[PDB]
Amino acid sequence: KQFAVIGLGRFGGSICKELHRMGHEVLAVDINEEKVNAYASYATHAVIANATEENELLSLGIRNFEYVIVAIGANIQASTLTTLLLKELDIPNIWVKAQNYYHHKVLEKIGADRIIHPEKDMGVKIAQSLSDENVLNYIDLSDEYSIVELLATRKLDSKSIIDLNVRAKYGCTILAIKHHGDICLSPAPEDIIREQDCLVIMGHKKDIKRFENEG
Amino acid sequence: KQFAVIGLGRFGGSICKELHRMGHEVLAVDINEEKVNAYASYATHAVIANATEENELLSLGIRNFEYVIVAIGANIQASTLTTLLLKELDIPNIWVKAQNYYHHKVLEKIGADRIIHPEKDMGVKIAQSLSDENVLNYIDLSDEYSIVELLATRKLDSKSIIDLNVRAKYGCTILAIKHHGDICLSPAPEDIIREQDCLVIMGHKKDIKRFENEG
Amino acid sequence: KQFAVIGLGRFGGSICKELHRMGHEVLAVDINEEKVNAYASYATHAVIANATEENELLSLGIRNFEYVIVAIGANIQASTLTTLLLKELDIPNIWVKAQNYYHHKVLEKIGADRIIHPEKDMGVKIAQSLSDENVLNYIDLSDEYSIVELLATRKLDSKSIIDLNVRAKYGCTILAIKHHGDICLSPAPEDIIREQDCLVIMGHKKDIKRFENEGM
Amino acid sequence: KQFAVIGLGRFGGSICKELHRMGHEVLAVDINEEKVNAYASYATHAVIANATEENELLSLGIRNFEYVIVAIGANIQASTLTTLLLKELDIPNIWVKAQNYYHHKVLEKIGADRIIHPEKDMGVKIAQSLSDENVLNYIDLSDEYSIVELLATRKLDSKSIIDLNVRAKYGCTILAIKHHGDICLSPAPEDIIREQDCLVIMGHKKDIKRFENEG
Ligand SMILES: Nc1ncnc2c1ncn2[C@@H]1O[C@H](COP(=O)(O)OP(=O)(O)OP(=O)(O)O)[C@@H](O)[C@H]1O
Ligand SMILES: Nc1ncnc2c1ncn2[C@@H]1O[C@H](COP(=O)(O)OP(=O)(O)OP(=O)(O)O)[C@@H](O)[C@H]1O
Ligand SMILES: Nc1ncnc2c1ncn2[C@@H]1O[C@H](COP(=O)(O)OP(=O)(O)OP(=O)(O)O)[C@@H](O)[C@H]1O
Ligand SMILES: Nc1ncnc2c1ncn2[C@@H]1O[C@H](COP(=O)(O)OP(=O)(O)OP(=O)(O)O)[C@@H](O)[C@H]1O
Ligand code: NA
Ligand code: NA
Repeated sequence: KQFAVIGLGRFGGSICKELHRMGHEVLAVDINEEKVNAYASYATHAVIANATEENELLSLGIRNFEYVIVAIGANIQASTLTTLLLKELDIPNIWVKAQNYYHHKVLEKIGADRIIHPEKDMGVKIAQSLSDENVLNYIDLSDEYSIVELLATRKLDSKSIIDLNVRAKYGCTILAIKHHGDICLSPAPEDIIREQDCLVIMGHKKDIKRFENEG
Repeated sequence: KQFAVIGLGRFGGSICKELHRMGHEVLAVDINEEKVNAYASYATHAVIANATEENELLSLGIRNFEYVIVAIGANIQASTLTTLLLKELDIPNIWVKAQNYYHHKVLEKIGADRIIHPEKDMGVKIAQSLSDENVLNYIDLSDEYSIVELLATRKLDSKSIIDLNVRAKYGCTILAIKHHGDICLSPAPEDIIREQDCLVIMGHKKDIKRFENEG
Repeated sequence: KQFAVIGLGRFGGSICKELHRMGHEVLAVDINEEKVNAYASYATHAVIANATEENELLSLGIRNFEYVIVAIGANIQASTLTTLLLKELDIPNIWVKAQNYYHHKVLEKIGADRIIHPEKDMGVKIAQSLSDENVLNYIDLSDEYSIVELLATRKLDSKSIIDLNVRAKYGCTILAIKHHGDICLSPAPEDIIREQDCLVIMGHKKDIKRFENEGM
Repeated sequence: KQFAVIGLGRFGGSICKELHRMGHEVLAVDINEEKVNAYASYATHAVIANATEENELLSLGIRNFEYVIVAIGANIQASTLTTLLLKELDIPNIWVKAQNYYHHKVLEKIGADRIIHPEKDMGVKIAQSLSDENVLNYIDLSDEYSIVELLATRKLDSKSIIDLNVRAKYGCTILAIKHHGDICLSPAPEDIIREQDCLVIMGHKKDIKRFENEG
C-alpha cells in the first residue's frame, strides 16, 4: 500500500505521522515550503508542489498510489480541482476533507470515494460529553444502538454486577471495566464496581440514558 | 447546564448546533460578523465580541456559564489570552481547542481543564482505516485492548459463530452484527455471517489483527 | 558569561550594544534581515532565525548560553512560544520583555525568571518628573523610602548645609552635591549651596516632598 | 498643572495612568479608537484625534496645557510634525519620545525641550544587571560616581559594618540596608549583615566594582 497525502495541515499532518509510524510509504504534498520541511522527516517522500496543476501532479508519480488523501478543507477551489485531476487520472481511492455542506455536495458530484468532516464529527462527539458528563467515549453502532464507555459514580461504588439489573430492566449489557488500569473483558457475575473508573456498556440509545439517570 | 462556545468555526460551529439540538442554552461568541449571523438561529444567544478583552467578556455574563469552550485553534495568541481571562474569572470548566504540541503545553500551564485536538485525533483514526480496509470504526479502551467494528469479507460468508474459534484461538469476543440494517446485541451460537456487513468484535489489539489476517 | 538576545528592537538592540561595549559574547537573533545586518557589527554573532522553531533554535547552540533575553514585546504569540522552548531546553536564566498585564501573567505561568516592562517603568519615572520639576532622577529603595536627586532652586542659593535643618525637622540626609561638574561625596557641615545643580537627598517619600514644598 | 499625552502606547499609557493616580488633569490623545476607549477611564479627558492636523489640535484646547508629551516613537513623520505644531503654538514644555539617533537630532532642531529614550535607557540599565548579578538597581550621579543597591552574598553573612573597610580601603560609603523588609537609613557601626538582602552603597564607579570582586 502506497499512500499520498495532499495538504499538510493539522488533519493532513496527523495522517502522515500516523501512517509513517505504522511503516507505510507516504508521499507528503504541500504548497507551503515550511510545511514540507517540517514533515520531511515524518514522510517517506515530501515534495513542494501545487496539486491543482496536472503537470506538477504527474511529476510526482501520483498514478502509482492506490490511496490519495486530499486534506484541504479551507480552500474549496483547491480541493475540488485537485480531486477532479485525480478522478481523471483513475485513482482507485480518493478521500477528501470537506469544509461545509455545500463542499460535501460538490465532491460527491465529481466522484469522491469518501468525504471526511474531521471538525464536525469531533464537535458532535464533544457535545455529547458536554451534555452528559458521565460518558467518556462512545461509538454509534447504528442510529438507535451504541457502545458507551461510562464513568462510575459514587452510588455505584461497592456494587456487584448481579446487583445492577441492567440485563433485565434496562436491557443493557456490561462489556468491560477498567479497574484502575486493569481491564477485564466480559466480566462474570459478580464483580465489585469501584470508584470513578471506565465502565463500558452496550444497549439501546434511550436505554443507556435511563441507566445513567436512575442506576 | 449553560454552555458558552467562543469561536464559531468548523469545530466550534458543530458544538453550537449539536448542543442546541439537544435543548441546551448555548452562547455563541465570535469576532466575525458573518459567523455570528449564520449561527444566530443555531444558538440561544449570539454575540459579536472579542474574547481577549476582559471588558467585553464581562459584558456577556460569562461568569454564569459552567462550561466555556474556546474553539480557537489557529490563533495561539487569541486562544491563550482568552483562557487566561476565564481562569482568572473562576470558570469551573474550560475546554480549549489546540493547534500543535507547543500550544498544548501553554494551555496546560495556564490552567486548561481539557485540551482537544480535533484534527489530530481524526487523522489517527482515519489512518487506521487507510492502513486496514477491514476496519470501519474503533474505540481504544486502553493501549492494548480495543473494540473494532469490522467489515465482513467473502470468506466469512455463510459462516456460523461457533465455526469461528475467536474465543478459543484468537481470544476475542464477537459483540454485535449489523445484518443489513438489523442489529443483534450479543449474538448467541450460532448465527450465520452474511456478506459485507458491520461485525463488532472485542479483544486485544494484536489479537484482532491476527483474526483479520487469518480468519 | 555568554548572552543571547532574541529580537533586535529598540530595547533588544540596546542590550546588544551595551553588552558588546563591556566585552561580552553576545548572540543577536532576529527574524528580520535588515535588523541583523545593522547589528552584525554590534554583536559577536548575528543570525537570521525564527525563535519559535525548535529546529532553528537548536542550530544556534542556544543550550550553551546562561542568559537568554527574549526582547519581543509586541508579538505575544512569538514571545510566549520562544520562552516555552527555552524553558523546555533548560535555560538557567530567561529574561522576557512583556507588553501588558495579561502578557506578564502568561510568562509567569510558563516559567519566566524575570519579566521586564521597559516602557511602563520609564513612564512612571517620567511622570514623577512631570508632576514635580524639582526632581531629576530617583531610585525607590522601598515603598516608603527613596533617594531623590533634586534640583537646587533660587531660595537655596548661598545657603549652608547646617542652615538647612533636613536632619532634625524633615528627617532627611543630604548625600551628594554636583557643584557645576564637581561632585562631593558625603558633604560635611557646612557647604554652600549654589545655583541650579544636582542635590542628592535621602529620606522618607513623604518627608522629601515636605522639603521640596517648604525648604526648596 | 495640566498635562496632555499624545499617543497611548506602552510608554504613553503608563504616563496617563500614573499622572491620573496622583490626581492631575490629563488629556489623552490617540488616533486609534480602541486605545482611547481603553484609557477613557484612566484619563480626565480622552479624545480620538490626529495630532498632525492643526485644526484638530486647536479643537482640543491644546494651548491651555503647560506640559505636552508626544509619546510616538515608531512614526518619525507623525512625531516630528506633531512637535512642530506645538512649537508653533508656543507650548512651554514639549517632551518627545524618540526612536533612534537620527530621530533625536530632528527633534533637537525643531525645538524639543526634552527627548526621552525609554527602551534605550532601560536596555543599558538591564545590561548592567546582566553583566553583574550582584547589582539590583543603580543611579548615575555622574560619569564616575553612582549609588548602587547591591545584593548581599554568602561571604558577607554575619559580618559587621566596622569589619568591612569600605570607608578606608575602597573609599565607599554604606547608605542603607533592607533587612528582610526592614529598612535602616544611615546605619551606625556596627550592624550585622544578613543574607541576600539589598545593600545600598555609594562610591566611585571603579571603586564599587573592586568591592564586589574582593569584599
Ligand atoms: N493547491 C495546494 N496544493 C498543495 N497543498 C496545498 C494547496 N493549497 C493548500 N495546501 C496546503 O494544505 C494544507 C491544509 O490547507 P488549509 O490550511 O487551507 O486547510 P484546513 O482545513 O485549515 O486544514 P487543517 O484543519 O488540517 O489544519 C496547508 O499546509 C496548505 O499550505
Ligand atoms: N479573539 C477572538 N475572539 C473570538 N472569536 C475569535 C477570535 N479569534 C478568532 N475567532 C474566531 O474563532 C473561529 C475559529 O478560529 P480559527 O478559524 O482561527 O481557527 P481554526 O482552528 O482554523 O478553526 P476550525 O474550528 O475551523 O478548525 C473563527 O470563526 C474566528 O473568526
Ligand atoms: N519569532 C521571532 N523570533 C525572533 N525575533 C522576532 C520574532 N518575532 C519578532 N521578532 C523581532 O523581535 C524584534 C522586537 O519585536 P517587536 O518589534 O514586535 O517588539 P516591540 O515591543 O515593538 O519592540 P521594541 O519596543 O524593543 O522596539 C523585532 O525586530 C522583530 O522583528
Ligand atoms: N498621528 C497620531 N496622532 C495621535 N496618536 C497617534 C498618531 N499616530 C499614532 N498614534 C498612536 O500613538 C500610540 C503610540 O504609537 P506607536 O505604537 O506607533 O509607537 P511605539 O513607540 O511603538 O509605542 P510604545 O509606547 O508602545 O513603545 C499608538 O497608540 C498609536 O495609535
Ligand atoms: Na481545522
Ligand atoms: Na516600544
